[PDB]
Amino acid sequence: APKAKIVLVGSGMIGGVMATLIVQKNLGDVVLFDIVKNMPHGKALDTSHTNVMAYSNCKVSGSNTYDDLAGADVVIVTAGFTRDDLLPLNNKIMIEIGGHIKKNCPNAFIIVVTNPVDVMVQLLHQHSGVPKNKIIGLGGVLDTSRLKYYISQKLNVCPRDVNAHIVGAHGNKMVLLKRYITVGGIPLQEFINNKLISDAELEAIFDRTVNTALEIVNLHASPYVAPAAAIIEMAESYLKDLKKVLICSTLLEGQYGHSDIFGGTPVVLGANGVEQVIELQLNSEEKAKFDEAIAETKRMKALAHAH
Amino acid sequence: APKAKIVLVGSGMIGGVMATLIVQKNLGDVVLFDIVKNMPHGKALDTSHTNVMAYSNCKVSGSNTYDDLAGADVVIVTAGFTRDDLLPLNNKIMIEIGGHIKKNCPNAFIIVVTNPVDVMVQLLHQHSGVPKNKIIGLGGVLDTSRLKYYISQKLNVCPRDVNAHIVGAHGNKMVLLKRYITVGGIPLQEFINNKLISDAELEAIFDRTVNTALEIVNLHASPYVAPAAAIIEMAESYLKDLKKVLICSTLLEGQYGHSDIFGGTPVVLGANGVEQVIELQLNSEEKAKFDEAIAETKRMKALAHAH
Amino acid sequence: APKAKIVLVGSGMIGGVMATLIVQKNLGDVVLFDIVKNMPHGKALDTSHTNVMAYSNCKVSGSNTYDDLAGADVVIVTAGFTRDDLLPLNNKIMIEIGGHIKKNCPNAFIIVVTNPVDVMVQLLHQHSGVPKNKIIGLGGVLDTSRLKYYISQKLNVCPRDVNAHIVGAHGNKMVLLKRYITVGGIPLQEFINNKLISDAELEAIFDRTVNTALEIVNLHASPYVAPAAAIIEMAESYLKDLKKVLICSTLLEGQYGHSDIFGGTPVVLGANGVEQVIELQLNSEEKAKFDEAIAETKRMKALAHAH
Amino acid sequence: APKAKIVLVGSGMIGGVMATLIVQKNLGDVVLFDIVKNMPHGKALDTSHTNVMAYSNCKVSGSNTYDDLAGADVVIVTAGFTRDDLLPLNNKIMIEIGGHIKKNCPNAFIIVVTNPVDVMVQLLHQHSGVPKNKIIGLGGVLDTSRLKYYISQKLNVCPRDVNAHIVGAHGNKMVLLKRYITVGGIPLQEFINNKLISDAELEAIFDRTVNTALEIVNLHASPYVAPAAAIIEMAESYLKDLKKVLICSTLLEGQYGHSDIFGGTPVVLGANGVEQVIELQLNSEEKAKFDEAIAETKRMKALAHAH
Ligand SMILES: COC(O)C1CC(Cl)CCC1NC(O)C(O)O
Ligand SMILES: COC(O)C1CC(Cl)CCC1NC(O)C(O)O
Ligand SMILES: COC(O)C1CC(Cl)CCC1NC(O)C(O)O
Ligand SMILES: COC(O)C1CC(Cl)CCC1NC(O)C(O)O
Repeated sequence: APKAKIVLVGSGMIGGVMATLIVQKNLGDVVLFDIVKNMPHGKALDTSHTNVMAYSNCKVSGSNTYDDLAGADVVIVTAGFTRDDLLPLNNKIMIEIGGHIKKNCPNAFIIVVTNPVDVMVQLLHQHSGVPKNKIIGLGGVLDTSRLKYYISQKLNVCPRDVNAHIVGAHGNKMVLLKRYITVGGIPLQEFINNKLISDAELEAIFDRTVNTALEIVNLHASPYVAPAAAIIEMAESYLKDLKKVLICSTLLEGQYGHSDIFGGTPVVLGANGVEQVIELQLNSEEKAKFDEAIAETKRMKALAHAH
Repeated sequence: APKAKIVLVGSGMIGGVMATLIVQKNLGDVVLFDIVKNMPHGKALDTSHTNVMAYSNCKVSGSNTYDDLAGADVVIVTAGFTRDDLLPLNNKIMIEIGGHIKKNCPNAFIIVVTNPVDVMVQLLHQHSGVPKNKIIGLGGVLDTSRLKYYISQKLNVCPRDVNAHIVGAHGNKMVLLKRYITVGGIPLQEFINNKLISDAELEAIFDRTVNTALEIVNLHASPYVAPAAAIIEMAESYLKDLKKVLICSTLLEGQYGHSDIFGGTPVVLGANGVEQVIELQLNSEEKAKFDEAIAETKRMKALAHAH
Repeated sequence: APKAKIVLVGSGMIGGVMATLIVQKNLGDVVLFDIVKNMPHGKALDTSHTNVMAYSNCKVSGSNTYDDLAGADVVIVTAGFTRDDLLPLNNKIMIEIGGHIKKNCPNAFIIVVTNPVDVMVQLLHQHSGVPKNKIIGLGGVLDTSRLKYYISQKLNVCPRDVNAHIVGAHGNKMVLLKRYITVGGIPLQEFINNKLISDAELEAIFDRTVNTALEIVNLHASPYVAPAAAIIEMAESYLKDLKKVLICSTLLEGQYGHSDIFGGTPVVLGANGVEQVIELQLNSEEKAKFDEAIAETKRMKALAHAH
Repeated sequence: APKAKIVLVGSGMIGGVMATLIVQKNLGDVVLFDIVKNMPHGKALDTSHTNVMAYSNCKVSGSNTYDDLAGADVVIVTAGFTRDDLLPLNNKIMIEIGGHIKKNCPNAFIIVVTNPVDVMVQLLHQHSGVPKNKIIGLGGVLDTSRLKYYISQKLNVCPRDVNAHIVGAHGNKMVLLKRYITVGGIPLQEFINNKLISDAELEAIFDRTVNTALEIVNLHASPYVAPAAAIIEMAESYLKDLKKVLICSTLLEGQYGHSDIFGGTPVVLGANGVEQVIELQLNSEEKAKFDEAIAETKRMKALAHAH
């Protein structure tokens, strides 16, 4: 059938929530791929029964065979070891997966999750051969969900009604752009002026946003639900030609003064993949922060090449 | 049952789409009220069958009896004649409906649609006795849907990703605030700077927005689908405690320099009705336009009182 | 874009609700076609604004040009005059539309609504040249929505949890199969045995079901909301490859003893159109009723050919 | 706010999917309760960010404090050790939780998951003091999702279009009622007669259904996604007054010849909790199987009382 085929390369915790959400949303058939024997088949079987509760009709299958990438419309990569020593190990995984994408599904739209995402997405771009508009990395949708959510709780408004931009890279050098925050489309500064939220409060929210993964890990949990939902928002925009503006890691070709590297910026996602790369008109102080993010991606990319 | 009861006072074209959408969304039981015999019962019966297709369970009943307002959680008023000569006639309808609200459902949340809305909502406020946080008028959600949509089509982005503010009043004096337009939370001016949309294009879109009802009437149609969807977005925010920021007509108590009048401004809608009135920090030129909108509402309110 | 294109041939009341529902469900781009000037453009414009409220991205355009059928994935025909004298007039409309389908969109999936549907669907099948699996008529989903709904109200259960079969033809000779009614998958007879609903009650519900269109017309309304929702359930099953079992008019090739005629029977609708025709194992008494339905379709088909 | 408060007593794998699904569906505020320190707060924080992606507004909080049951509208119990030796241990947990329900939320609707469910639900009923219509156990929705799904895959129909009844108890003595299976509301026997599925195939599907939890465990996974979706279907029916017919464990008062015990049977779930208990008109052979299921529940209930 013309139902979409979505292959999850990596069947860990994020993969499991993704399969669940795909079925809830009836988005397409799902392959849970992993090199681990049996497990993806088990998760696939459990998930498949939810078609009944959800009134959906998506096949959910497990796989240890890379050739099941054939016919994929979307491929979502979470596979990888989870420190700089892991970089060359995860490069080798991106190499392996990229060769299989080129062979089996060169026209697939690819979303990379493996950290550090801004590095790993470019490695997979290089090894898979796919066009620049057909591969992105997770970052900004996830990072801004935290910022938007925390502000919405202070202001007692619907979370989605807060909008915000975090750019450059996923990770500790993410650039939180105070000037680009709105509430119901209104500049956040109006709310600061009105003493509904203070500058000091926002500073604390910014730090919390940057450190959220660490906060969750120290609570004896770890982030997989919100990462999964962010990825599925991205995949859905592609599959349904929604043309949502979503911040993702993408190949820069001069934007922000940078080329020959991936970084986080708003893009438009629809049926042609990355339909538009939107370059924020950053001031010099914001650009300097963007530059630090890119420098760190470059540092790690260099370590990834050889053991 | 604790299912919400939603009474549509007026069972014309907007009422018919509202009942349809309530069932699609399983939002509550529906009464289609009208003074017209038989017709509301017919529309109610037709609509009721869609529970099957929608997997919903909402009762849909017709009514010619005002006492069926008893137990209403939400009351949506579209009743009215459709020029200044109609003002005193529609005031008498608001009086009649207000007396029935006070008697039967004083705790209901009230949405007024009857034009001119900014006048009629205040008349109903006065005659119904309901608290200021429990009655609003349709305006800005509908008017901004046009502006957002037209810009989204030029920019090839998801319509909801354009945000915009139109304030003061529904109608020909609506205030379109160019400074408060964003695309993916980014100021529209960045897109103008980048020559993705021009100032001249936006001027044409502004005029189209103001004249949209007329454009549709001259096409041998008339607006009822988008008005209905806007109203249901508002009602839904209340019923589900979404706390969405939505522009509606509400009692001003000093905002923008105005008191003892209703006008269009962003508000937050949740379980307590109007939870917050948001006052945009308008500059003097924008305030002058706001003042013209209010002056027109006042002119018409004065004509409404006596035949 | 690979977004589906859905052309509504006929932009009357059913067409207007269909366009609304397509946007709510983000199912595809919509053309409201009619021979009436201006009106489809007006309805299209009104409807298009609801993309904002619905978080959808479907184009909604009006058209007086048949060549806009090009590229259609789904075509829904409601055009027609609304008595036997109309039969040859509506045949000529089916001829005209069929020629345009063959030319512009021979691979489209076609849903016919024009009454009498079981006749008009076959005429369009003949004139369009499309495969037997790619054209169906509205009937059973709509007629059974009434029966299911009325029983659900008596039994105080979710409407969708009542299932029921009405076959043969849409219209006054529809065959209501008492033996094929279930409630939560349980035979209705168990509920009769338990005195939760009586045989006399069901007889009254059967008559009400057959006469529902007339009941609504006499209430100074007419059925368009539930017909629209039924059609969109069918179209959605096709577009999303849901493989729902839905009763529709389809070409019979021996089922029930009948060939070379369309009639109402459960079918499975997915990406290949009619994937399966399900033949109920009717007893002789039920078959006799089926035969009467077919005889009436044949009588009218013969009158349709010439003025 | 009148937003529902849903307390998940137990924040393990099923609890985590439940919180995710509640947010996706905007069903209410969520407390993830556990005796484990920190972890529920971590899962709560991760999940809370999905309000943004989902356009929802549900609070998600963690808790180690039983008094946070106050104000709960729905309480879902998954807490428990996971063999007969565990029975007295899990009884003590039900005792503890029941005392806290009686004190803090005596009017809450309670769903029990802890295995063996048909025993543990009755123990919690006894210790909590809640009315018989306000507490149910998970079983039949989950078990029948497997049966429905497996048949739908053989017949190439939408999974939800297969209906089926499994009664008596959750667990290895579940009663699979071949006579009560339908496909699009049609008796499955018609499909057997037509050689679309054989008796031997159905026997294999029956065994697979009974052993599904074991099949998933042996695949180096374990069932939590489909159990969570089943529970949320039940909770949703209550919260939204859907009046769905759903098979759950409930207090029997003579049905099937049994009293003073809980067992699996179709019930109707709406705003008043268990609105109707539906007693299938089982034949003597089916009743004998039902009796074996009840006997096993009784055996285990007796072991639960003392260490
Ligand atoms: C740690 O290894 C993985 O998790 C993994 C997962 C996938 Cl989905 C593919 C390949 C993977 N690994 C390798 O190819 C490898 O070189 O170890
Ligand atoms: C033109 O009259 C109406 O449409 C109408 C509608 C409702 Cl729903 C109530 C009262 C109404 N009218 C009056 O009370 C009236 O004074 O005419
Ligand atoms: C009564 O005429 C119609 O409503 C109509 C509608 C469409 Cl959509 C096509 C053709 C139509 N008519 C004709 O072709 C005609 O022969 O009159
Ligand atoms: C194994 O213990 C649990 O998992 C547990 C969970 C909850 Cl949510 C409450 C009480 C619990 N336990 C006890 O009260 C206990 O007696 O151990």
